[PDB]
Amino acid sequence: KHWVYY
Amino acid sequence: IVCHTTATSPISAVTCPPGENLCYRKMWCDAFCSSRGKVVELGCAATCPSKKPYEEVTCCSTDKCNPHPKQRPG
Repeated sequence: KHWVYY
Repeated sequence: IVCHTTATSPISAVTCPPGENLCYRKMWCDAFCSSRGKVVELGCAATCPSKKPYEEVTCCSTDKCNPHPKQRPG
């Protein structure tokens, strides 16, 4: 459970 | 794993309950190779193998280390 950041 | 944790954190120094003994910087595209963005997935990781889906992975131990952007020499 981890997020993409741009 | 107290680095650039995106496990319920905006790129924040949190020891992630989701994941293992590595700090991420799992980065690739880079214009998201279409209409502009930098796909950096910050995944608390077990190992970064030589034989990987070829992305620029700063697979660090702990203590901040490995941020989102292009880790580019000045």
